[PDB]
Parts: sequence; structure tokens; C-alpha cells
Amino acid sequence: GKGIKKHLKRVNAPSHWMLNKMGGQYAPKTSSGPHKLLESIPLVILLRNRLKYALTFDEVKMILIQKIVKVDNKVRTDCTFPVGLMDVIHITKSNEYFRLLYDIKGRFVPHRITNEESKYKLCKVKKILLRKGRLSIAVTHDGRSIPYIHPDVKVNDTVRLDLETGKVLEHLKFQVGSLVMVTAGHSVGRVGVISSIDKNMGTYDIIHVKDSRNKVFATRLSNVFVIGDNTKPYISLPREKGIKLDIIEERRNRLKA
Amino acid sequence: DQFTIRVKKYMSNPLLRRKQFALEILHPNKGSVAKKEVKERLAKMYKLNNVNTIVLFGFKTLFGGGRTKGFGLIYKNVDAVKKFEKKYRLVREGLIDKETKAGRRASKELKNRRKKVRGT
Amino acid sequence: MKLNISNPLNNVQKSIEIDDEKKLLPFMEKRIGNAVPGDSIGEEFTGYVFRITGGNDKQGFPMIQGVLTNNRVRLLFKKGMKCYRPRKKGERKRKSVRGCIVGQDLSALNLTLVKKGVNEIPGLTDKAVGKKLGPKRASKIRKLFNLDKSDDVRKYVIGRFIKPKIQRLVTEKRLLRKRNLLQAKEKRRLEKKQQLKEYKQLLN
RNA sequence: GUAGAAACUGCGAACGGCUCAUUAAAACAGUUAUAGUCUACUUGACAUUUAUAAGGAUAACUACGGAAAAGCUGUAGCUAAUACUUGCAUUAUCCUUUUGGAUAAGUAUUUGUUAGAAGGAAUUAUAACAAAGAAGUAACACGUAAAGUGUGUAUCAAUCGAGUUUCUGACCUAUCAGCUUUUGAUGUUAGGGUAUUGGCCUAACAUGGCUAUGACGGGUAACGGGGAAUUAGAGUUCGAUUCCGGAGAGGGAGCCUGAGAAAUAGCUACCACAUCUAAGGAAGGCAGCAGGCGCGUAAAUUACCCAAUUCUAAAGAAGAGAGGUAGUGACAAGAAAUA
Repeated sequence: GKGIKKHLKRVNAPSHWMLNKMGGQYAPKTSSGPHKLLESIPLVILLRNRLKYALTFDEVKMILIQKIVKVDNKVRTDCTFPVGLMDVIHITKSNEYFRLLYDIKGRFVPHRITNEESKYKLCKVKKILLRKGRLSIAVTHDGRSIPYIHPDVKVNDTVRLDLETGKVLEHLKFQVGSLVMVTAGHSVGRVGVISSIDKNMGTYDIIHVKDSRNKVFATRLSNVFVIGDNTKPYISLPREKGIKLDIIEERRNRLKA
Repeated sequence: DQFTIRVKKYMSNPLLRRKQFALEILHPNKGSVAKKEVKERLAKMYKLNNVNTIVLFGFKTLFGGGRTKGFGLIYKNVDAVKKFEKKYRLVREGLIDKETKAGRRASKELKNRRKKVRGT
Repeated sequence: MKLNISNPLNNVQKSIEIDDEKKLLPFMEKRIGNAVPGDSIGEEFTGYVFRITGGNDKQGFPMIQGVLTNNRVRLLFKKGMKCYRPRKKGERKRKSVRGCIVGQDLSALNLTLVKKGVNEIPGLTDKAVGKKLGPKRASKIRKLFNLDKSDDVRKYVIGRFIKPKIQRLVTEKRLLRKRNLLQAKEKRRLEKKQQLKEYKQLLN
């Protein structure tokens, strides 16, 4: 048969997973869920190789069995569950909240987040659909189908999502002052306010994004994540603060200690 | 014998109710030291009143002696040890004996047995 | 050369082993499922009527109702067929089988007595064996004992003590879960109503 | 209550592993579409035409056997289930204008007649009318806040993918110059079939389509790719083989099941091999792991373990010749005695 492959080779694992080459030849294939395998990572490596909480699959699973790991305040027991680009995960008894953000190099790193900001999660919508009764339901990048969205919300506008009530709070547009985050582009990891767009005739629309250091970089429209307006990032950024510090002048920063 | 104890990467894991830290023992001009002395040393360092709650492994004596690296772990209690530790580690630490040591012979005779050919 | 005479009413079967071929002529040419007077098989068997419903050939290949032939044949076996045990769900096997027509090749015969005769057979038409296990469904046992819905049948179960678990019961948890799902669907209706109500004001 | 042999039921077994025979615009690689489709588990939304709870139909088992036997098998009797099958309110809309009246009740899917948040273009979403119209909306199981969960179900979206598909790219050969077209070749119409487009196929219609820019043939001791050696740059040769994609399970062909196979440690028939045999009849595919024979210059142990990675399940305690460890191993590679 040629059915769905139920294995993932270690060498074929995505680069940001960072799997040792000698630690076997199989990678934990993420189960079907809210996000794609390439742009999401499993709790296994999240808590074994990134959090360093566990050292083995068996101990990862016996941590997982207890309802102490919560994503969006929802307990999860799928061992290879795709967390996604942007989400809120919580560990209860030790009372910590991790928001999955990017890194300037372009990896996945959990970021410490308080309860208040954890209650404030953002989802980029993908498309809106009209159903029976002339009602519009919009699907986010998290595979989340939220019905009854604001009429002012557009296809590329992002919407504030509340975790408990599962409701929309406020929409953010794609304006020249819209602070965005490149999701899967070659310039992944750099935050920017966008400088302009170019509406091309039926091809991948590109946008030129302006950095804090006046660096202009072009990336596709299909892989951006509006994270707030020009006032401030609505999401607590990681230590690197979303500024792609250059490779040549990274070594001078690294060498002083 | 007298030796120096170094603890690095000392962190606490509420998920396991444990603590993880890399353990180094400096014993220059002296060979490998028994785990009992370092067990007592770490117990009195961390005010531990019991011995069996600790797990020591990863001990590499390095070249020429004088420094042995290793990994040390602590548990909340014997209950935590039993719940979150596997049989081989338990046997090595010395609490319970191993299960029946047949191994793959279990699967061999499972294949030998056939469905609806044995009354039992 | 052996016959299992069974009484469905008495739930007991008895085996007779015979050699003489003259005793089998009345059952020759007779297909499975037909009734024959089994008088030549025994002096005390006179007046007994037997229905032939099973058998095997000399090598052990059994009969089959559909195949109206006198010899062993090969045909593809479907899953729901009466002479095929399943191996894989969908597996279809081709095996030899003997036809329904009875000849001088059967090593076994299965027959059931249908009409009682004049004599009595020791251990066949005198004693009987019960169900050996009572009904499990509450409706089944209720119909058996004719006590309708007056009371729970848990106090009138067969003991050997221990008692079987009764399905389709009237335990309070069933009603509790039914009311839970009813109130859940009502909550769903009211939350949908308030959702559409709050949507109906921001459309401007 | 704790369990629990056997069995029914559910899922997987379509993953993985091995090999490179076939393979020459084919596969593969980069680049597109599917506005021409399907999609297990999972997540997120959510639904229409006896009820203090309905019905049969069966295993294991009991008792008699057959043969030499199969992972073989008959009748009598029975019981269950989340196996199989029936079936129990209410909501929305219009009017005087919180509140009273009246109006109506099909989800997908198909047909006919209209209007018509997005995309790049809709016959799109969706809405209206007239006709049909499946499958469900729980007759099921455990128990968390100092109401919950499992299993199952209609539609939509993503997830894990798959099938088709635009464009660009291949070794030698003209002592291969004209090929294809009744037997579909090239396209039109109409229809069948598929999950969908399509000569995929059928009926009619037209004579078309490719080709020295090498078609059509033939050969390859040719699976393709990133990759390897040699490299100042150009280049030349190799790539079965760590991973991706394709193929195969002795050679063809066919089929059930299943979401997913033209599966092969699933079946069916022939061809070529080959097992037991009481002479009647049964049962087979090590290009899986070890190992033997044959071939050959040439290639390891009929070992141990699920401890590491990962997969399956009814998902902690069970499995996995996957995989790891060890044995042989002057394939190669690195450090380094004989002072």
C-alpha cells in the first residue's frame, strides 16, 4: 500500500527541531491538529530538548498523562500535538505560562508570560466563509473556526481572541503602521512595521517591511503575522526583541563578556 | 579520603517533583571514589535525611583521573521513585529485583501459541 | 457411520454408531433439511421422525445446503457463509466441500427428532438440559418472568451468591445523564440565541 | 468492588524493512494548478423530514465426531454488548410597535427558474421558488469542581497526505527519414465511467498530430535527485546503496475488505519451481532479519535487548529480526608502541 506515512526520519525532521544526528534515526511525527507539521513542533521535543524537563520518551509520556500541561487553558494528552506558531501553554502547579514566539535566527522558543498577557492571545485569520443564514465564520491560522466576526474584519486583518469565552475583541488591519512578524519567510524572526505592498496580478503579493534600524526587506503576503499597531507590540517579544542583529556585528557582541 | 564536590545546572522540576544537576567530583591523585561517600556529601549539603531517594549515573572518570563527571537526581520520596523510575534503574539503585529474565522468548512462545488451538 | 440424534426441546443429543448399509436406504437421495422416518436405524426408533441437518464425508469435508450435488466440490467462500471461519475481515477462501445430497460416503450425520414416536430412548427423550445461563437483558428477563415494570428484576435473578450484570437497566445515572444532555442542549440554544442577539446590534 | 483465560466488538496490520528488474519527456528534480478532486485519527465551530428507555442475532461453552492435517470443521441449546436494527419535542419569521396574535419548518446531494462578503476570473459563499433526497442530531460507557470525561454522529476549515496537473531539464545511435491514424491516432458533439478533468471509454462527425530544433525506432552492463572523486578555471567520470520521490514482492492478470492496497509474512486463476501424503486431498513464496544452496574475484552471527529513537493499540507496566547492543570484519578513516 501507499497510505499515509506513519514515520519521520531523524534527518528529515525540520531544521528548527534541532535533533541530534546520532540519537536514533526516527523523529516524532506530529499528529494531525491545529497547525502544519513544518511550522509547528510537538510537546515531546518542546519539553525534552527545549525545556529540558525530561530526558526520555517514556518519562515525557508519564509527565503528559497528568493534566498539568494546558494549551489555551485546555488540557492536552496527544503526545505529538502540533502547538503552532503563536499560542498560550500553561503549567498549573508551578504556575507558569509560555507563549511560543520566534527567534531572530528563526527557531522556536517559549517565552515567559504572566497570567494577564497569557489571557491575551492573538490569531491571524486565513479566510472568512458565508454559511446558511447569511452568517460569516472566519478561520484562523490555529485551525480555529470563530463564527460571528465583526463586519469590519478583513481577510488579512487579525482578530483579538479571548481564551475563555472564545470571542473576538478587536481587529487589527494591514496599514502602513501595522507591526508584523514574518512567519515562514527567508527573513523569519524579524519584527517590522511594514513599509509598503505591491499588488501583483494574481501572483504572490509581496510587502516591503521596515525595521527599527531602517532595514527594508521584502516578503510574501502569505506568511505575515500582524501582532499589533504602531503603538507597541501587543505581544511580549523575546529577549532579542525582534531586531535581526546582523551576522557580522553579532560576533563583536558575542566576544565581550 | 577527601574530595571536592561541584554542582552545576542546579534546577528544580515540579513536573517530576525532582531536581536535576550535573555532578562533578574532584579527587586528584586518587582513583575512583565509591558512590556512598558522595551520596552522604550531597545528602548533608541538601539536608537530605534519606539515602535511597537519590539516583547517580553518568559517571565517567575521564583521562588520568582527578575528575569524574556524572549526573545526580533526587526524588520526593520512595513513592516518587517507584512512580517515575523504571525497572532497570530501580534494580541498579537497589530497591527491587528484576522481572522474569526470559526476554524475547515470551514473544517466541506467543507466536508458537495460536488462536483457537489451545483450550486455555 | 455415526448419527447424532438431537432433541431441541430436551437440549440433549445421543450418538449411534452403525455399520450395516441397509439401515441407510431411506435417507438416500434426501437433501439436507428434510424429514425422514427413522425406523430402519433402530427397532425402538420406529415411529420417530428425523430432520437431517448436518454431516461430513469420509475425509471430513462437511455438507452445504446450497450445493445440490453428490460429490466433493470446490467453490469460493464468502464471509457470511455457513462453512467458513473468518481469518481477515474480507478474506475469501476456496476450499473443498461435499454436496447436500446424501450418499455412501458420509462419515458422520446430524439429525434432529421432530415428531415423537411410540418408544422412549434412555437419556434422549426423558431428561432435559436447561438454558445453562439466564437472560442478561432486563426486558428479556422481565418478559420471561411476566412481572412487567412493577419492580426491578435484580431481586429475582438466578443464583448458583453472585448474579449476572443486567443490561438495559433503570439506574438513576441514566436519567441523570439524559437530563444533563437535555440541559446542555438548552444551554446551547440559549447561548446561540444570545450570540445572534449580540451580533444583531453591531451590524451597523 | 479488585481483577480476569476464551470469545465478540474497535483500531492497526496500506507503517516499517529490503532490492533496483522494469524504467528514454517516462520516472525524477525545480516550478504551477486542482476556479477539475478525495482525504483515517486530531483540533476548532456545530444539527434537518415503551421514553422512569424498544427489538432479534450470535460467539466462547456444553455434548458426538471425521480424517494425517491445515490458522479445517456440523447439528441441538443459550446469553450480552459502544456488533445489528426501530424509535420519544421545538425553533425561526411578519404585524399593532418589554408584550399578544399569525406565518413556516430537508443537512449534505441532484434537477429546473432567478438574485448574488471574497477572489484574478464564479454558474463562488449565500439567498428565493418548484421537485426529489440519503446519513445523523447519543435507547452507549467511566467520574473531576473544597457541572466532568471516554466512545459515536451530520456539515464546514485546517491538520497528516494522496491522485491528477502547467512550464524547464536526460546517455549513445541516421549502417533508425518519415512516423501515428480500420484495432483512437488528432480534435468537435453527446453520453457512460471515475472522487474529479480527460479518447479514460463508447456512438457520430472532421483529417487531423509529431518530425533534421532528430520524430518514430534501436541500445544502455540506465531507477531519478540532491550528492562522490578529480578539480586553478573550464570541465570528465560515478551515484544499487544513510534521506526524498518511483517500482517490485518468482512472472502476468483479477478481486473483497478497508478512509487509505490492484496489498502479496490478503485471497483468486495460469505459467515455472517446490512441501506432507495412509495415494483421498491439503498447504508456499526470505528483493524482511539471521542462516543454507546456486552464481561469482568478492561480501558477517541461524547472538542479546525493546535500555536508547520511533510506531501500533482498548495508549504507563504489551509488543516491534523496526531500531539498538554485541560477534566476524588490514572496506575505508583518525590518534598512536617497537624507547
